[PDB]
Amino acid sequence: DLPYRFGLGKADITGEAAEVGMMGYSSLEQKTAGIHMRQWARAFVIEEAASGRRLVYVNTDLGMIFQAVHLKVLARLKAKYPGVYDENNVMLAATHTHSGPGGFSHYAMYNLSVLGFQEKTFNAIVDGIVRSIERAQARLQPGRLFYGSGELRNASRNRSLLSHLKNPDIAGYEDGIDPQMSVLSFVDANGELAGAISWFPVHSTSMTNANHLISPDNKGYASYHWEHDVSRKSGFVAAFAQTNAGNLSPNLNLKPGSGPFDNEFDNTREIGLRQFAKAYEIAGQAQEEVLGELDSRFRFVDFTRLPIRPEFTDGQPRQLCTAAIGTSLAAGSTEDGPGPLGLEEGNNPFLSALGGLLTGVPPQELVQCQAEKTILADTGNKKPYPWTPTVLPIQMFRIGQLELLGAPAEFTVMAGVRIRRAVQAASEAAGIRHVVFNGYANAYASYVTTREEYAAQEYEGGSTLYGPWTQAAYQQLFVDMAVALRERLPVETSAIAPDLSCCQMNFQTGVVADDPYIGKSFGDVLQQPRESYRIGDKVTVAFVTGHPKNDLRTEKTFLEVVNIGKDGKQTPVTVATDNDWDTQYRWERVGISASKATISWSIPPGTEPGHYYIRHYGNAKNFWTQKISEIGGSTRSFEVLGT
Ligand SMILES: [Mg+2]
Ligand SMILES: [Zn+2]
Repeated sequence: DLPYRFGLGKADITGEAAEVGMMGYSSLEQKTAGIHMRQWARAFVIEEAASGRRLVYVNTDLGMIFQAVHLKVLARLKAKYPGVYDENNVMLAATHTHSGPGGFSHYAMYNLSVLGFQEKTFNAIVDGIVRSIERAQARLQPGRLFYGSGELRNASRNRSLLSHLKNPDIAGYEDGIDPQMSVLSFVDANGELAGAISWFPVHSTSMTNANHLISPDNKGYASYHWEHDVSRKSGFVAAFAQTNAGNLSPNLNLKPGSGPFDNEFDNTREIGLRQFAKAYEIAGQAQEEVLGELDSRFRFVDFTRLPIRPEFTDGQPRQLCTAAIGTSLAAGSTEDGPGPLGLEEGNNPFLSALGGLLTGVPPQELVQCQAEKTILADTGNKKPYPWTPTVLPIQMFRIGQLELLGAPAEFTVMAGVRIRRAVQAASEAAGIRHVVFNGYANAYASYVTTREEYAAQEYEGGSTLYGPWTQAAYQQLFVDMAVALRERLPVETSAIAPDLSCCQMNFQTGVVADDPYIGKSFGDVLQQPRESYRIGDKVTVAFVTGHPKNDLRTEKTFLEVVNIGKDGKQTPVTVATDNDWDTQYRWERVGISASKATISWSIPPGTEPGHYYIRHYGNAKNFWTQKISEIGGSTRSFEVLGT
């Protein structure tokens, strides 16, 4: 028989496509205005031979998975699958894409630029994650797990080199880059690649703060290219996860010119391509088969004044400071949007309802505990609720000789490396040979910098919430969890994660009413395609539509490129959907309450020469009935010429 069983599942988690602040850039003005490609939850269920011990890892095309999401999906999994799933064996991570709708956190600080909690996006996310896990378990099949690694030196650059070089122990990271990519491949009973999870550090910020189209960014393109363009086996699921990318940017030049590009879409595709290429090469090598038990540990840790043993600090006992954000340099900002929550409370009704950024003075105890940080906002002391998390999840999965760490924050290269070495040192005797550090997991508590980097207070340091010893605390938490795994004892009793579902505000307007263009009806074609197009041309079409906020069209689409044959009379077969890289769905307000759906298609090489037409699906809400109806239209047919 085989050592393991695995199940690969995928579900739509795309949020509100129009008029909701995007998550990542903290830009008040960056609201969704369409979709380039959808966001997906990719679940990997791993079962272990004799026992049916189960582990679930889900990587999401999101900026991060906030505590609110974690708490909700687990509550559903625990209630619906009692005894099989709980916080011990469910890990949720994010690719950290900055092109998705926000508002799915329960902490004000992360909802600031979005003007609050966006329930519709939040629920689409928890439901999609749960759905991906149900689909993955439903596809449990026997197989083998392989682990391998390689180096990728051309897909990232350190955005805070000055701080990075402050670390004495950077042997192997002299240029600021963590070139290591790890790949856990899943091979079915026929020795065929069923899926894979690739781990490699680099912000998914190829799409800038000027973009308004939803997008999985570079990691999402890598996933897509493998699933849609490369793999011929279906049910194929490829996830591209993060490790320690706190100070790693994909824009190789310094903002929106990665390698030599000048273009964010080209940059997104190329960076995704390079990550895909490396992962594909590594997976093909099937370097080291994974074998051994499956195990896990989870613990909610209250960070408030958490005791840090002298061996992780400078030789003296320390206690974590309550959360605070300090100022730092940019100029505009940098790795893309506006910065250190300098969202000006003027156009922010949500910010003023909270009481402004600053309120009174941070206690003198907080000021010195925070050391070199010059506090801009004391988020930990905010009332009635702190704007940042205080109880955080620490989780480790043992998968054979592999240990997967789920860390609730963005860790700089060295912040993660140190934790990795420390955990690897503690797990050696247990048979662990590879420690995979997965940041952006289970919750989001900003940045983690090493004591040294923190002292320089560059962007990541300013956002290292709990003080100079935040990195040390995390290293102490993961080491203690690792020793527990090694000794087979429970980890300490979990603290309680605050449930904030009760007090969420929202100042972002929903859909009031939709109206067709004057004299038109929803679904009407405002712009018909040209008579014919050649391969490589971009077909642009437009429709009278309704606000996409009315319906996410989860597991569905706002458009379809349909092929009706060489003579135009064959059974219509759809060749492109709103998820595809080749298509784009854009929404724009026209008049007072009307709106336009602009759909574009870049005919890709390999397109069957023939007749095609574009179909649009939308939803419109009526003011009088408050009813949301389905709407749509289809353009006339155009011809695709062999080229
Ligand atoms: Mg698309
Ligand atoms: Zn980041």
